[PDB]
Order: sequence, then structure tokens, then C-alpha cells
Amino acid sequence: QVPWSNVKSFTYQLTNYPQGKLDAIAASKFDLAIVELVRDGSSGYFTAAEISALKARGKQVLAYFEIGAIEEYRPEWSQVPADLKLGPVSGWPDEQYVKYWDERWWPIVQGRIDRALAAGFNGCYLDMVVTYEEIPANSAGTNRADLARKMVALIARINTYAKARNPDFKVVPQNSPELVDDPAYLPAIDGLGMEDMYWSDDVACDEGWCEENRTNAARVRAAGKLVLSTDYATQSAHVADAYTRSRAAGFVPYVTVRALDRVTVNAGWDPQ
Repeated sequence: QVPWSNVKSFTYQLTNYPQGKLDAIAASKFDLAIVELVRDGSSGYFTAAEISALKARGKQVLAYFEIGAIEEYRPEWSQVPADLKLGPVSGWPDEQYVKYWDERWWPIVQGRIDRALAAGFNGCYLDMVVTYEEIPANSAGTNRADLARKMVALIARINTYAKARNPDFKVVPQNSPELVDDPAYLPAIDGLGMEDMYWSDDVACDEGWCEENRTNAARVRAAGKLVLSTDYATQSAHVADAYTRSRAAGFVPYVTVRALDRVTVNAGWDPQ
């Protein structure tokens, strides 16, 4: 395997696995792959044998899963009572933000960690960290800063649990880099995934919020964590700009399509 410290490229695909298999990802030349635990968006977990097949080609493999929301099409839906739900993510009630600090949410999270370990992933790639800021500020009867501390506490809980079972198992939150301000954050993570720092569907991330994301990523990188940047662009000047600026900042870039439904290969930028 490529060591964690020498990861210099990654691909990232969450759906549309051909024939429900990882063969195209296995064949690609990236140092690291982010894939779902499941081949079907639901309960068809990839097996140790399938994950081993990627690792044998030298890749680190991270398991994407959400820690801040649940969806009706996911197997744990029926374990989530109404009291854990905080509202629709994108208007559709079949995708709900959850009370991620609640002890009743922990078995769902734990079960995903356990599945990641059972399939021999190298680590986890944690989505819906942003739940901390997307739910009402009074969701825990407190405020936004308390919700932030709760989300960092959950990431730290994940890390301690996972490392106890595999001390090599990496923890990589996606987005929400500003959580780095909490002292419990950097001791709980091994890397950070950041979307949309440079190019978002071929539109520049040129707002103040973009710059704050980049400088918070710089904070995480300064603490020796792997930063995997994903940008979304097909225009060649934009692809080049994301790769160039990401690498200049000390990050590891990938540029792909928002659907995350294929292994994009950007000739001249990605390994071939």
C-alpha cells in the first residue's frame, strides 16, 4: 500500500459502480479511493474481499458514510425515532438531519465504523459534519457553538472507538474545516476532505466563505493532516487552476463531477 504520508492522488466515487463492483476503481492509478460502504446506496455492503482487491493494487481506501443525517433508503432508517429527526435536508422528508449528539444515534454511527472495519477499509470519510450548522441553532436547547462542540465530540468519539479496534484506521471529516478551532478536533482526525474550495461546477469559489474554507484547510494542513480537496469542473483552465492551487497550498487535489458517479481522470493532472 501507498503509506498515508505519501498519498498524492485520490479518486472519489459514491454511486453508479458498474455491475455493483469496484473493478474500474481498482484498475485506476490513484493512491487513495473514497467509496461508500455499500454498492447500492443502501445495505449491500462491500466485502473484505472486494476492498482487499483495491488495496492489493496499492490504494488506501476510505469508507464514506454520513454522521449527521439519515435517509429512508438506508437500512438504519427504522432505528431512528421521530425524536431523533430534526427536519428535511433538502425539502424531502425521507432525508433527515438527526440529533447526532444523542446516545441513540451512536449505535448507527458505531455500526458504520464496524462495517468499515469488517470490510478492511483503511479509514472513514465522514459526511454531514455540516449538520452542526444546518440545523436550527436551538436544536439541543443550546446554541450554534454548543452544536459545534457536539459535532467535534462525535468525531472524537468515532476516532477513539475506531483506533481502539484498528490503530491504523484513519478518520477524515468532510467539509466544516472551521471546527479546527475546537482543541478536541485536530487530535481526533488524520485528514480532512474539502469540497469546492476553488471551482464549483466551473464557477469560481471567490466569496469570503471560500477564503475562510481555504485558510481553515491551511490550519489543518499545518497540523500535519492529509487534506484531500475535491473540486468540480471540466473546463481545462479551471481543472488546471484547482490542481495547481491545491498542490501549492500543500493539499492533495482531485477534480471530478458533482454526481461522484465515475472515476474522472484529468489527463496531465492525475496519474496514468
